[PDB]
Amino acid sequence: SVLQVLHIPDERLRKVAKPVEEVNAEIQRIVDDMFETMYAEEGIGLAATQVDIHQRIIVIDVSENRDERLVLINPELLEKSGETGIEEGCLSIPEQRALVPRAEKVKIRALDRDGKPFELEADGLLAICIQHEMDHLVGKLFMDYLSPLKQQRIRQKVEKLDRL
Ligand SMILES: CCCCC[C@H](CC(=O)NO)C(=O)N[C@H](C(=O)N1CCC[C@H]1CO)C(C)C
Ligand SMILES: [Zn+2]
Repeated sequence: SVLQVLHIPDERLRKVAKPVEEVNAEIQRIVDDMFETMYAEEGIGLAATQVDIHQRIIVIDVSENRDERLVLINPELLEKSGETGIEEGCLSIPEQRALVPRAEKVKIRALDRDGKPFELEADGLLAICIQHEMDHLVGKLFMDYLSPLKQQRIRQKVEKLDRL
């Protein structure tokens, strides 16, 4: 099913997620709804928190053809290096984009859809995406990186939409 993405200033987006106990059939069902919502909203990644599900689950799919799924359950950052930044938009901040400073390279460890642990070295867009989803699980949004004035402008611009 398609799940409802929370938008600022919904306080639930600021909720820190607890680890997934064991990857079971219910966890795997949450992974599907998440992917389904991700593809529906034309997003390249998604974290459970945006859907009001407070567990450490993240789905990412960067393929043009939508057939290269990446599941990150209980992800942990092992190492990071460099700086970079692209204009990022967030489904929770409806239709806004901004350049956000991010580490250029990251090495993580996580459990896949079957609960099997795996390590991953990411660079480029994958590295930035992982960082942005992981931020979600800890109640953090890309605009938190911005100045008070920009955060203010983002908040006021979002506040003109959501209706329509
Ligand atoms: C790379 C930054 C985070 C990617 C994940 C988000 C979706 C999201 O809210 N995840 O929490 C997304 O699809 N963002 C898109 C996005 O920012 N993209 C699409 C690919 C390129 C990059 C824009 O510069 C927009 C268009 C919806
Ligand atoms: Zn987001």
